[PDB]
Amino acid sequence: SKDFLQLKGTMNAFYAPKQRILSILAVNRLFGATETIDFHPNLLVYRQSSPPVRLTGDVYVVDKNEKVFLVKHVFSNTVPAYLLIRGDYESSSDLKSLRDLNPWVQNTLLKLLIPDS
Amino acid sequence: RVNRCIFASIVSFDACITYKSPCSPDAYHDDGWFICNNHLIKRFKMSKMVLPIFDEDDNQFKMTIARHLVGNKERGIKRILIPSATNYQDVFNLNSMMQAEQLIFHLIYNNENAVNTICDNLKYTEGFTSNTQRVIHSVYATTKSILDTTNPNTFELRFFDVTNARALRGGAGDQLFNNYSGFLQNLIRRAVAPEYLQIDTEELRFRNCATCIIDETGLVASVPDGPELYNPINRLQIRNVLKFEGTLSGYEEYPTYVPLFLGYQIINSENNFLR
Amino acid sequence: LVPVGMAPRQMRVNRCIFASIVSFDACITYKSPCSPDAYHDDGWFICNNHLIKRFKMSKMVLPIFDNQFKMTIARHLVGNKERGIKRILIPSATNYQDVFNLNSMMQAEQLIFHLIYNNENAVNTICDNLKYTEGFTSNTQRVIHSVYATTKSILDTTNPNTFCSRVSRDELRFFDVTNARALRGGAGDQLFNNYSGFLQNLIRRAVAPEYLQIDTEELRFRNCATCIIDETGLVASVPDGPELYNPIRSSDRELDRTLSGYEEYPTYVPLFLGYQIINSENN
Amino acid sequence: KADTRQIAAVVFSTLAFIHNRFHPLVTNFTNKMEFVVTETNDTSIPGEPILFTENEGVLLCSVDRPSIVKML
Ligand SMILES: [Zn+2]
Repeated sequence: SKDFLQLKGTMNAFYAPKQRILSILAVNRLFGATETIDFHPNLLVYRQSSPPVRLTGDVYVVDKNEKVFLVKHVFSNTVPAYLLIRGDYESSSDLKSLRDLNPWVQNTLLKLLIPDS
Repeated sequence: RVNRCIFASIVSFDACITYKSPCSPDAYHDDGWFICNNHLIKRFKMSKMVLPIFDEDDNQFKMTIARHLVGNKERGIKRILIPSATNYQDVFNLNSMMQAEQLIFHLIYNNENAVNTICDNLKYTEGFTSNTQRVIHSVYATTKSILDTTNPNTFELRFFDVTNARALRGGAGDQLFNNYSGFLQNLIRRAVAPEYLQIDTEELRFRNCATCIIDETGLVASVPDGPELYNPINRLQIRNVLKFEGTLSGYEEYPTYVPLFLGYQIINSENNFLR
Repeated sequence: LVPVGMAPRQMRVNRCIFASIVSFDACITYKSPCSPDAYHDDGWFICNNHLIKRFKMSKMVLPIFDNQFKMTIARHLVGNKERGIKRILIPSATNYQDVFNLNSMMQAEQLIFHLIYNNENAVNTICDNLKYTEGFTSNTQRVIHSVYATTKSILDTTNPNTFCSRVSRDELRFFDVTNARALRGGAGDQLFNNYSGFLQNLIRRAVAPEYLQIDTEELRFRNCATCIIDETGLVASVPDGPELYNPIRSSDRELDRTLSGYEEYPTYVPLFLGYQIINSENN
Repeated sequence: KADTRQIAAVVFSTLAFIHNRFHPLVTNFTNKMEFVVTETNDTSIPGEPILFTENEGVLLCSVDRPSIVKML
């Protein structure tokens, strides 16, 4: 939909500007994208919060130094996915290793994170 | 300005080593303590405190008391506060502390063999006779003077194991207290508050249950039974920048402390003795 | 930020292991004494100060040649009258714990020794004790990890090259008494093998060989051995009899009228022991 | 433009560095400081990309990030 744009080089990753959200479909492909946007760190705007914003469910650490996390999220219409967030966050439960994630999301994350030097 | 800061009479006899001695000012207080607050905290996990008893007009009985610095998860050695002479060497990592501090501890526990061993080892320091022996003399004399001062036998009805309901039999915590040195006994008296205070047939109860435990291992910040008491505790950075400029706040707070409450103090016909 | 992403910078590096000694008690500031030599990128991984303090050894150079090659060499600081344990120039893994007074020195240096000497049990004991001693989490843990990482980095730099040298064909060294008709030499090579890789490198850098065969030419620096190796380790002892007089003129009128500016032979006792062989120069 | 945090950090660090360069004994700035990043000409003042104004309780530093970007 027009609410977001598919990230270049990804079949299951998109970004919603008005929401400032990067999302990765758990098991689903994107389709119909006539446009794509190059990934860039600015997209992961650091969320400011005097007390760390609490998070629930499955949480994974991407960059502890940069307060980057991956949060399991299901769209109310029951669409599984993960949200990549950067900011002052804390986890209600124990943080989980990324290896737990499926190869699909893992490949997308590698593409999005490792700079193409 | 007598500095009673035992464990600050430590001199880094090694030239390459400099002892900061960053310890608490209260050592210059002519109190019943022979060890000031920071030494107490560091080496016994205790924080000095005072417990007023009668504070109405001028009767100002202010019994002293220290606080646990032990959480509700530590156990065994981690929980022991004042180890016995049989286990203090193990509880304290003497090897990790300066030999002068080790000497102080050995004197406190009457480990003369360890004292002799330490001075024998110091015998083989490069500047041994020049200044190592002078340091030995200074530290040893200071510690011995403090110990003699503490010891009452030199030139009252406080029972520490007599509070423990549900104990099978025996007490003997007072036995070990007797076995302790004068300095250790005075420290225990100064820091531990008897749960009961009887004056001329007048009993005051401060707690419904004692907080400390005394056994062969020594003084332990353990409970008489059940689980342990809950005991919680610029270089401008990017994170230090705060965001946009923009719940019982109105009520006072009861401390989440665990003061040393254990024992029964009996006072004879003597009245409210305030000297 | 200024620097390129990562881009490991290039600078000098203090090389003596003991430079990393620091008081685990953060409230106690300490500075270890390091000789400036530590900042020379050479085979020595110990500074002159630590070397003299702990091993009783002083560095030295031996010119070799047309092209003047400089071979590293250490020398005795052991006096003539020293006896027994005092004669242990470098203790073995079975005696260092005793020769070095672990109790009298800092915990960090004790860990350094238990790392150099392959004493994993002692290293683990120290690590666990520090885990359960003082404010380990706050900064003591990070300091300990830094010291351990530095020591392990030095050891990982040294040991691979040491093993390659051991199995090397072109370069061969034999730490024993070249006078095979002697009893104080023994299985010096076996003892050297017993030593750790980094310790073996130190021994190589310190003890020069009595002879040196380069290709077809042999140079005999001594008609005798100035030190030996036994189970105790490197011993500053004369293999054949009376100890060599070591005046120790420094550190720890007609005669001069005649002896004005006048070439003087040093009284030092360098380390000469064993046989060394090399093909080509490799220099 | 999004990461105002870093802009404010850099500006304050520079200001404190200059302040210390004038008063070497000073390593902080005492009173807390506010920061705002203008984004329009009608919000910016020519010739003074960085300026100050108190809210009657504490000083606020105004930054013309577009002008800074243009210069650099
Ligand atoms: Zn050094």
